[PDB]
Amino acid sequence: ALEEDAQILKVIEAYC
Amino acid sequence: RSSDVCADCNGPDPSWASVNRGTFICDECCSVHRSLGRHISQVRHLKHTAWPPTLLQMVETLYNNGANSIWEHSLLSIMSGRRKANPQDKVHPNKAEFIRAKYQMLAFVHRLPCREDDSVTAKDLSKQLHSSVRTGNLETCLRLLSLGAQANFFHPEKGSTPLHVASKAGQILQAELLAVYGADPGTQDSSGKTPVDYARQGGHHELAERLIEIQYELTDRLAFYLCGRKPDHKSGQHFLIPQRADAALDLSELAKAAKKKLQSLSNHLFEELAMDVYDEVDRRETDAVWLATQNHSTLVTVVPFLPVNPEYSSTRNQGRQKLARFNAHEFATLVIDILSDAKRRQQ
Ligand SMILES: [Zn+2]
Repeated sequence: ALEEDAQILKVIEAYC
Repeated sequence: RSSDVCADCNGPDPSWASVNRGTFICDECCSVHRSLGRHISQVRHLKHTAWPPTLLQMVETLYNNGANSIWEHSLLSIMSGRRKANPQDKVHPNKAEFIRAKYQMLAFVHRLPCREDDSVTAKDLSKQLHSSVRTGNLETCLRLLSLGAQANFFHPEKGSTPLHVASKAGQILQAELLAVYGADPGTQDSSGKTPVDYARQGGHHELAERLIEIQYELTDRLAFYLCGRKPDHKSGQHFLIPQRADAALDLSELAKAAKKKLQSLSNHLFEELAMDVYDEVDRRETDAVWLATQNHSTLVTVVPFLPVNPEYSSTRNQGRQKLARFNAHEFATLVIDILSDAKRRQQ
């Protein structure tokens, strides 16, 4: 999960 | 009969529903629901917006036929330390401790939901659902699901999901209940057909129209959040990409980089991101309904970001709560890019 969640978190940071 | 009172305190004239629980609740009890998070309770005001008729019909039918008796089974052995709240009880800690015991801890249910690794019981409960759904008993289906029946379960021998069955039977309230527990209108049976297909074949056309609304629920909600309109599904166009405000100016270089990063996610991760953005949308939306329904007293006396879902990692939850930091323009940009690529990914 963590490798998946970390990809999501980095997309979100890209939009902020 | 049951509609007259709060399911959690017996308070009169309730204004909210917990859709997955099939209960109507009052404002105070709702304010506690909103803190539990959508993975425990999904909240919607009853009178502030129109519902899909059949979604509201489902919740009200469920609550008037013993939904609350699943959640309060133990109470119905009556002890002094486990007492249901009363309308005049303080929100903290009286009503709150009770609500968290009702729904979070599942303190009063007849039997707890099986552990996820319980393949045999999960299968048995799920085959009961896949049969039960043909008939019109919503209470059995909520009961089964609360026990750990899976709504998107695929019958190994019959070759179909509960949603296929409900759809071929025209059981629209059943379809509605199942979709709440995340049944998928787009899943093919062994013969290659969707529950939408079984609906049309059965002459259940409103249900078919409804299934398609359910299919596109996520993107419809995102589009509405910016436009106050949704796609016209009967017309055949199923998305609606709102325009960005800065449309008269060239797209900035980090905006292009953000979207590149977004397109790089596998379909599985993308859909996960969209559920997260869905949840934040629902939060920002409910925030405003709250302020519009509450009296000046209750407000001037929950949480400023998505509640923690314990089944998520600390990383997933951090990203979900980071979404509350987004200002209107940032958030709108994420929502527009998620919408235009939900569309890309489906063509
Ligand atoms: Zn209440």
